[PDB]
Amino acid sequence: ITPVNIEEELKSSYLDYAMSVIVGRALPDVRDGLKPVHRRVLYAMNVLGNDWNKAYKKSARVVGDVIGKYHPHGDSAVYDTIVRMAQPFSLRYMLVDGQGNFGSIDGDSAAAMRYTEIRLAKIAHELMADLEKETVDFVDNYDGTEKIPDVMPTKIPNLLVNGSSGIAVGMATNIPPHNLTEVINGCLAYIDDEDISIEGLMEHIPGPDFPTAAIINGRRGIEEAYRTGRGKVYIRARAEVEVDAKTGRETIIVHEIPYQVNKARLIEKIAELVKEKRVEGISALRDESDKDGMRIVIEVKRDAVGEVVLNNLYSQTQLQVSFGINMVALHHGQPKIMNLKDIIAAFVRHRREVVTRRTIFELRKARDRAHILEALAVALANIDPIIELIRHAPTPAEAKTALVANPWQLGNVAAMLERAGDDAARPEWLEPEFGVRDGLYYLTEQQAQAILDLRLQKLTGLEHEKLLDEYKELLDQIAELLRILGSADRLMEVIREELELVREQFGDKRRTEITAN
Amino acid sequence: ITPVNIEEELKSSYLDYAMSVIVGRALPDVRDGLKPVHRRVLYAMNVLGNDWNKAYKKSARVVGDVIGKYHPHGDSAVYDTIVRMAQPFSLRYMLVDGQGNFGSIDGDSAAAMRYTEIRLAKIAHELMADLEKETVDFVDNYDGTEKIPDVMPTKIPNLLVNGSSGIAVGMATNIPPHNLTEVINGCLAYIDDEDISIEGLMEHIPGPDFPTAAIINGRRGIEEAYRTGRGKVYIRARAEVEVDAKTGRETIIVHEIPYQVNKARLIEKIAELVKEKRVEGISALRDESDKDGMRIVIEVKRDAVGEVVLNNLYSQTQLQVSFGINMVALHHGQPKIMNLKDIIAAFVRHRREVVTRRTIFELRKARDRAHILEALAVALANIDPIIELIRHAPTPAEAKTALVANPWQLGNVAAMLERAGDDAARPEWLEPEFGVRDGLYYLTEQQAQAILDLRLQKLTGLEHEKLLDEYKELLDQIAELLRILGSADRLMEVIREELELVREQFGDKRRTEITAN
Amino acid sequence: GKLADCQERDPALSELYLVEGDSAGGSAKQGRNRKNQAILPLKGKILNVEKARFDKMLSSQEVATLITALGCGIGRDEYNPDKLRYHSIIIMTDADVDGSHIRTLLLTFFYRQMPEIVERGHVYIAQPPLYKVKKGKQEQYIKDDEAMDQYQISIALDGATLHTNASAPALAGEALEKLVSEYNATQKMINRMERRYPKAMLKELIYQPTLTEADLSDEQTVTRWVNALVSELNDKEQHGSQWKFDVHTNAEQNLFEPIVRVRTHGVDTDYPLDHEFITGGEYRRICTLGEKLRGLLEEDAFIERGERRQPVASFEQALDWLVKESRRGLSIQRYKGLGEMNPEQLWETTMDPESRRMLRVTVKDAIAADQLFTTLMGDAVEPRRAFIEENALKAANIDIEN
Amino acid sequence: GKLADCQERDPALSELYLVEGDSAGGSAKQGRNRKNQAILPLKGKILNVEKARFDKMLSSQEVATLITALGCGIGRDEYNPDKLRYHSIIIMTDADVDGSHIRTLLLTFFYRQMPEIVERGHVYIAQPPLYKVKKGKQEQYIKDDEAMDQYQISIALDGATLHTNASAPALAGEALEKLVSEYNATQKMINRMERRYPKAMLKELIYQPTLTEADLSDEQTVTRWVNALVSELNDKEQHGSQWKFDVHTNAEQNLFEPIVRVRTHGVDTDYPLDHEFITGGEYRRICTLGEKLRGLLEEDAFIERGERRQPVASFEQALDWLVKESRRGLSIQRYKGLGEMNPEQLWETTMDPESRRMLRVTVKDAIAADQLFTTLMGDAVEPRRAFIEENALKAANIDIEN
DNA sequence: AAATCTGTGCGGGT
DNA sequence: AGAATCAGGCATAA
DNA sequence: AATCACCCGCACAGATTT
DNA sequence: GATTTTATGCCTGATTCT
Ligand SMILES: CC(C)Oc1c(NC(=O)c2ccc(NC(=O)[C@H](Cc3c[nH]nn3)NC(=O)c3ccc(NC(=O)c4ccc(C#N)cc4)cn3)cn2)ccc(C(=O)Nc2ccc(C(=O)O)cc2)c1O
Ligand SMILES: [Mg+2]
Ligand SMILES: [Mg+2]
Repeated sequence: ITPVNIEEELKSSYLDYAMSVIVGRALPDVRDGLKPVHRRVLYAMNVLGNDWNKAYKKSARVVGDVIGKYHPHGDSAVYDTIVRMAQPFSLRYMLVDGQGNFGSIDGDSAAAMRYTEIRLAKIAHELMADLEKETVDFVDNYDGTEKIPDVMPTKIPNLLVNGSSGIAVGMATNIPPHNLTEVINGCLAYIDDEDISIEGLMEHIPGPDFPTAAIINGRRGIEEAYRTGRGKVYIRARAEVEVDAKTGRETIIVHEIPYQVNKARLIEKIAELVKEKRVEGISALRDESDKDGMRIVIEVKRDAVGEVVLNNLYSQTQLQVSFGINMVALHHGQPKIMNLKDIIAAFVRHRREVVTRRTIFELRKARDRAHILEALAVALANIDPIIELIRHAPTPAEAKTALVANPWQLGNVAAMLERAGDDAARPEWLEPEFGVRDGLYYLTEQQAQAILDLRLQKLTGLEHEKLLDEYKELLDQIAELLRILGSADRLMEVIREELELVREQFGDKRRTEITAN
Repeated sequence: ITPVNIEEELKSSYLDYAMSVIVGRALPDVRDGLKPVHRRVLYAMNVLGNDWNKAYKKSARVVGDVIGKYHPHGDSAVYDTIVRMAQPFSLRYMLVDGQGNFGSIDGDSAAAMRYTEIRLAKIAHELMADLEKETVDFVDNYDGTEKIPDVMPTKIPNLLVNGSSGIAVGMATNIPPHNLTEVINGCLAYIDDEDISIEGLMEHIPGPDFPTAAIINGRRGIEEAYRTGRGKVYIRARAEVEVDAKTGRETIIVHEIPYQVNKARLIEKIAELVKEKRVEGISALRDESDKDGMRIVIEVKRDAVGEVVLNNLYSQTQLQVSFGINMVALHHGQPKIMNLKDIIAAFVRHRREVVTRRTIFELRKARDRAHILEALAVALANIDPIIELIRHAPTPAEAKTALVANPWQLGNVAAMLERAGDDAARPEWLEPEFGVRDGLYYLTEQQAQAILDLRLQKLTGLEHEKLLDEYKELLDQIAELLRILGSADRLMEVIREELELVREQFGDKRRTEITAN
Repeated sequence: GKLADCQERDPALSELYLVEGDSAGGSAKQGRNRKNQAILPLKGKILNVEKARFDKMLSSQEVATLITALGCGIGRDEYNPDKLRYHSIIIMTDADVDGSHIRTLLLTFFYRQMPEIVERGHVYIAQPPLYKVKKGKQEQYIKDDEAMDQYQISIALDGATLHTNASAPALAGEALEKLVSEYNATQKMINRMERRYPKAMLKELIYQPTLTEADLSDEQTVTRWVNALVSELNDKEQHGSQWKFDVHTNAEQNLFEPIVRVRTHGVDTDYPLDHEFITGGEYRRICTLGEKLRGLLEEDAFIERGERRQPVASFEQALDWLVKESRRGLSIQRYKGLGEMNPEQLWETTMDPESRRMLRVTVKDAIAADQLFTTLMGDAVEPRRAFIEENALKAANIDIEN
Repeated sequence: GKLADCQERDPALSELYLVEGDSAGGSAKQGRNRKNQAILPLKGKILNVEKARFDKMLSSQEVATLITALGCGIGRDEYNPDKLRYHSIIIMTDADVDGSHIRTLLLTFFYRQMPEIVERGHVYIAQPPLYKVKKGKQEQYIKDDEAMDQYQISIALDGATLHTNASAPALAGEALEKLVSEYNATQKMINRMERRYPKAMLKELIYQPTLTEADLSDEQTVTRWVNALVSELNDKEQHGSQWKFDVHTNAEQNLFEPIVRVRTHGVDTDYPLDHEFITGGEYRRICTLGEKLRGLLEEDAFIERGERRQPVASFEQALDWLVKESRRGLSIQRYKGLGEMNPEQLWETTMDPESRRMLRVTVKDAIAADQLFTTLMGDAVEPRRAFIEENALKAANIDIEN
């Protein structure tokens, strides 16, 4: 029964909980704007082969696999996380394609796990592009049995595009969505010139762009938020006053509502307000919203004025709301407050790193393949001595030793190697002893083993020409890969081409309208 | 709207339900002694690769897979069925190896699905032995998308050793457990003499053997049950009286209780009986079962004798119980009442059918492999013309046609081809055009394709010898399989060897003791 | 109490539904015509009033809630059918065996406790669909397996199917349809009697001619028929089977005792053929069909399917090919229960007054129905067991052969 | 509800457990000494009494049940610790972060609402195990990760492991154990300083000879030293990085630094091994360990594992091979929570009086504890944020590493 | 003082 | 009249 | 997260009626 | 298939204090 003081236990326990929650649940990552749960869910859905053009799967299967393998937490949290990503009126660009009943704006809730179906969306495959080519680092899961990516090699600026919202211990984060085309234009403008100020950036990015398509009122708050990182904006509903003459009695029609507002609670709140004689001049209220779109009709009293009653609704009801922009994100594993230029610079650096690592991997693979192709061509050039030697071989090992311990005549293939000289395709780890020395090829152990596993089917003419063609194109591929690493300009040109292609594929129009006060 | 008489609708619906339940849920199959739910659960666990020497899997995986794929009913029933097979005190030989809280002998509870783990047991692999060699017939599932076995090709007499219990519409079934070694000895004795009488069988099978190891008090009902199929037995607990001298104190110690009895309910029943003065001579009651064995202690008054109170306990409380043996099972899709000899005969016929089908499948595979090896051996003896022809041809298809075009002289490998027993090693579907003709071999298309995929590694001496060794072994295997199919006496030798091996592997000792009144 | 009442106060234009399960109840509440339709979901199987005592009936929750919803009293000296609510009552249970059991329990309750409601015809039974079939544009719902089979047969001959036998004949519709339907009928006739004979023997006897008992004799005539059948069967096998035969005489006719063995060292020792089988009408109709079903296919034969031709023999494989062609662009779904149907489907398939189909319950004879209720739903095991055994598969083995 | 009481009525031999989760409490109710032990499950997270109001605290459910079970009063003028039931109280929460959070909430409740209970020593904290290891016969529980590492180290060097240098010496245990412990300590020291320098740079220095700054001066042998270091690094480099060296004589002792270009495509200015690095004790202990870990292996060598043998030429390969061999007949179970344990394991690990292991909570200084409670669990965001940032990674930068 | 009546549980299903 | 105090909602965890 | 409150058949205490 | 209350930080409206 060892004693322990209260203060030390309290301090250690609470600091442990606070650090784990700060760097493990709530705040997102600046480089790709995903919390750990989102990254693990996407990786698990990718591993099972749940592509965007294949049959659906039950949500229960995916949730069970995620909980069992990577994420050691409950089931309701993970399923709600999956559900929120599949709703059109929550994210600007959905990451999950769903079939079933995933709730509605009226205030409903999604069905249980064993009734819905899901798969990856087309855009999600852009986030996990080039994942297999050793572009990002891996870390162990909780019990040291699997591997999980540290950060996805994203190709979309996900943080600004989809925003975020989270509550941590001692701090919180809230970032609204944006439009993809504007963000890509801003990124290209930054790449052109690194000394661009906030004024230059705001020309290509006027402001947020919500999914529900309300109106944004005012412009100073947006500038303050982008300059300092904290600000406030006002979202107003799109409403109109229409009168059909005859009796001269007008009506108020509402087509769109602010972001994150329930329609049913709004309508019942208006009903309660008019019940208690707090709003004058409202005779009838009706909801015609179905299928075609959203329409709310308010029929005012005969002697009232539409403008007077309408302007009271914004001040009293929830048709106008206040959104507080507050940017917090993890830079190098510690929280920090960001503004626009920091986010753009971080994204560009991430892309540069990813492209460099991918190019190195491809160069190594090409060199390794060319090494084997050279040996196969040399062996096929002199087939008759090779088979004659093999026929008198007591065992495979003796044949391999005999093949290794002698030179060979290049013959008519050496001319091809005259194009491949200058040590372009020699692997780095290869020693100077091997390879062509004086017009007589030298074989290694691995080349001899590759020769031993040659099929008779490749002795025909067409299979003979295919190897030469493959070698000829591999030389050009290796030259291009070296050229990309040989300078910095080509890297930025490649990045520009990728961004332009993404913009053309996934771009779309604007929804929210910005107006001054 | 169309009228319908009440009598016709009632009769049709109720008869439909009755005929569904009698052959669908309750009664077991005579050959393997498994209800449909047990068969479906075991098959689903087998398909997942959930063997007895690998990591466990969560119960949610198995239950969800079974519900989704094969068994379209509620999940509570399936999970309770899984839990019942994992308890050491319910089945004589457990079929599922569990980890978690699967209940206790008090009949307490079992944890939910997410808090347990399961895998298959070692003995459970004997039921599903030789399932891939086309030994049993498959039928569709409820939506024409999957296949399920109609019966498992069992190797253990599951029905007798594990017993069964079920309730149906208009009839029921109740069969107790048995010992494996005694039943196997009975089967072996039956095989040597098919006219054995029940008195002869009962020498090797004295009677039941429950998991909890009570005492069976009587010997007259067992013979009646084994002779006609209906009977009654009395199960009695194990207890004794001990005296400390000194002041002449007596205590009653209970070690072993009957089958299907709860300890907590028994203790509370005795407590209520002493509290209401219905039992005289009991002072105190205590429980001291801890991790090693069962012990219940009862203290008796000084003016009372242990024997009278003990007999009052036996006659009043649930320490002695009555068990009604009633044997009903499905033979060919109809219920039927059976005795011992019918069950044993059904098991032996099942084994005969399984062994014959397995032998036919093995014979087919051996013939096909020998057919390919003959072509490989013939091709290996004509290396120079083959390589010349392959080199001259421009395309693999033209080379294939050229190879198929002309015959090939056998050469020096003709000694073994002619030593074969005429057409012993010739596949049935092979036409008389091909094969070893008058001094020349004709190649089929598939043989030519096999020749084209030959490696250069096969030209070594050791690889050349290994193919001939394989061919010579295959000839002996084919001869043995033909001999097994030929006579009806070798089959019984095979069956006897298998049964003896099973007895040696899984034999164990007796638990329950039988005594006269 | 899970009861969602309607607005219509007049008890002569209202309706009530007794839905099984909670999911179906929620969907029905979602999709109902709210003016004059009410819902009452049932948790599960309910009490059996035939076996239960009267006192226990009042304590239960399900039957008590049902009695309160109906509004009438219960028991003698309080029941009053005049003061009734919801003049029309619809059961609408699931489409599997458990639904039928619950339907029987509800019918027992209504008949034993409230006879006048059943007699006046206030109890209806709904009939939801089972299969859904889609072909791009044309989609529909199909009830029961027989309708699905008939739909498949009709779709198999949906245009085209001009059978070119030798040079250029053409059944052209009705003849082919009659031949196919009669063949399906004969296949069903074979299937119902499949237990007592092997499938191969019955499938091959149609190809053979009639027995020709007129020229039968103890020597040189009895042997030819059995030998021909055995030779035709042995050379058509895929499972290592074997057919053998022997014949005998009993001073009246020369009888056959064919034998067959497969995947077993036992032997049946007899599949006797005598005057009994030839005297049956099953063999007569089989030979009648076989007279039409002969080797009409020449060296050249094909079926002029729509821009498709499959020249082959063994017309069964041609039927298989036609079935495969029919199913090339067909999609089928089979509902597991009422829950799978969304509210719109439930509204438009069963709850719509102008597109639903139902059945009305009526009593033909009273004493017979009372005896049947006592026999089946009583608490006497032996009469129920005897009744179930009497109508077992032995009663289904009807030897009408038609 | 949710309170399984004990039979003992004297309040000096009872105990109370506060199990987290419903399933863990249900499992614990089975395997407990029913004579003088009680259980009280908690469904999830409980109310924070520091922020909340008195009325809301009284209205809640969990705290009300806890107050009723304890039996004392609540608030001023009613609280009286004399009438205390269950003289010993045990927490026994889960073994992850949320368990620690619930523990902190419970401690806040006990200290703020009932000081004398904490001061007199009626509160205990339980410590359930984390790993279970079985090796056929041996079976034992291991707590946390450090003890698992110690058990792994002991098992790896358990029997045999008589390392052979050239022909047949025998280290035989304790010398090898000391070498392994020292190497693991140096590895742990290296792992916690990857921020400042690469891992490979520190790894390479152990094999190379000592820099010997005393006799270096300005001999220009630093050029050869850095050249050899860079050549060794680039010889076995397998990540595409490149290394260069630079030297200068800005002071009496010549200084040098490498320039490394890594996969990121950005190059650090330098990583100078300046005067502080050479004078630091870290480099001295690294050289001390490397002195025994030079090329001690001759041309021929092997490791003498029990009934096994394998040629080796490096210490890391030997350690990895020994670890791989030792993990053959070993089985490990890792508990995700208290719900994974059957009742017998709970009894023999946490509830048995003769083999459990607990901690007693006491108070050192009242004012410090009160200030800490107010700072952390209060309702003022800024002091809590400042306190968390103070003890962040910046204050975790301990230069001792020993 | 013999003869009916009344509850409880075992294992797969709504 | 204008400060100080009280509730509800947004997104991942017991 | 284990529990609701009924169907089906057989066998045996304890409680009422002839 | 259908069951229930808390932590964590920042914004608002509604309501109570000198
Ligand atoms: C079953 C399903 C979820 O998933 C699967 C699984 N599942 C698993 O493999 C699985 C998942 C999780 C676990 N988890 C654990 O073992 C731990 C153990 C433990 C011990 N101590 N703590 N935790 N538990 C938890 O993590 C945990 C923790 C906390 C929890 N709650 C709370 O804190 C709580 C919440 C709220 C309040 C309040 N107010 C209070 C408390 C809960 N759980 C193990 N196994 C597998 C397969 C499937 C599947 O394929 N189904 C399927 C496919 C197709 C079809 C078809 O064709 O129709 C049909 C079916 C599936 O759906
Ligand atoms: Mg159903
Ligand atoms: Mg946990």
